[PDB]
Amino acid sequence: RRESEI
Amino acid sequence: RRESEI
Amino acid sequence: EGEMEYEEITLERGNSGLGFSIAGGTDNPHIGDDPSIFITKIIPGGAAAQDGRLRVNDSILFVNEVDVREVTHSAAVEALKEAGSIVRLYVMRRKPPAEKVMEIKLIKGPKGLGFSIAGGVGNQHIPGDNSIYVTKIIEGGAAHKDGRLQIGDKILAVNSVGLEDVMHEDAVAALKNTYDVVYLKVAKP
Ligand SMILES: N[C@@H](CCC(=O)N[C@@H](CS)C(=O)NCC(=O)O)C(=O)O
Repeated sequence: RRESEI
Repeated sequence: RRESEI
Repeated sequence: EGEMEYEEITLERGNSGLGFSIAGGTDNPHIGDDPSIFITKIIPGGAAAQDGRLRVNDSILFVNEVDVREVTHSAAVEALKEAGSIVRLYVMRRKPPAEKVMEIKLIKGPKGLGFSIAGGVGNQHIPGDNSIYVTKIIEGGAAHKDGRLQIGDKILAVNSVGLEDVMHEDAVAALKNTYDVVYLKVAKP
């Protein structure tokens, strides 16, 4: 799992 | 609850 | 929504088995006196999760040629264990409530759109689901100010680019390869 900033 | 790994 | 649907799902057994857990049976009925075998969990990275069709709360009706509609818990386990490397399941589920598809226009602030995403192929946010999910909205950022986007929203598309079954890195690239005004297609529960 990943989490990215937009 | 009874739970089994499949 | 709420109605029964029936589905054939064939799974290939991996090293860790089929990649799901079951409850139920004639001797362990969960929910009233319903003896059905139910899926209680989809194992992250397992065969059922990669396949993506099997869902928590699905009832297994048949395993290959074996009728498991009214069997003991142990009989179901045995039938699944003995089913070979290619397992043909016939399942039943109640259709989930429909999602609202929504279009959202956001103007970037100095720190972008002001939300975080998770999910993608190989980084499933929910086991069995390859969708891109909103996991965080930045207080005071563009998404917050607009007020429409929420945690748990699924991002379906950015401008003209679909985000169906894409890798996480491609989802990020698509969301960053944008001008200052961005159009999002979103699925709300
Ligand atoms: N549509 C076919 C197949 C549906 C199916 O595979 N599900 C049930 C029949 S209601 C079954 O017995 N499956 C066991 C199997 O895979 O042979 C039919 O009319 O039976």
